Amino acid sequence: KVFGRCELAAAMKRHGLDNYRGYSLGNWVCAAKFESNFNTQATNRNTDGSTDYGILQINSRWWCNDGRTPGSRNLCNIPCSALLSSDITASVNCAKKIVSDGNGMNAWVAWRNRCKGTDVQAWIRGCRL
Ligand SMILES: [Au+3]
Ligand SMILES: [Au+]
Ligand SMILES: [Cl-]
Ligand SMILES: [Cl-]
Repeated sequence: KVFGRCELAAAMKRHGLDNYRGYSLGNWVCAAKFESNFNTQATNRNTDGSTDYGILQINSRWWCNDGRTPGSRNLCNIPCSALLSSDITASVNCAKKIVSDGNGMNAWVAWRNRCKGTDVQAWIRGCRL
């Protein structure tokens, strides 16, 4: 599924991502935009053989099991495939663990490089909420 901006914002809010660990909803929408362009089915292989999955490009090295990332963990306790669902519940639950791990949203390199410090409220500008 390819979400629209406000549609994604609303879903993230429903699953309690709004101001989770102090990160406003716009930060999460901005990260989703540059991580996956709002496409739940997005996958990308990393140089190290891990793969990133879904709307927030969660990495098989640490957070999900895809069965082809030797030495990797599965800290969200889920198959990576679940992170590609039209329903974002699994990706949000896992994102909550990731942003809590110590470095906040810097865990998402595209958030650091393209969202941190910017006017992220623009991402939720106009959304009925
Ligand atoms: Au923080
Ligand atoms: Au949802
Ligand atoms: Cl939920
Ligand atoms: Cl959803």
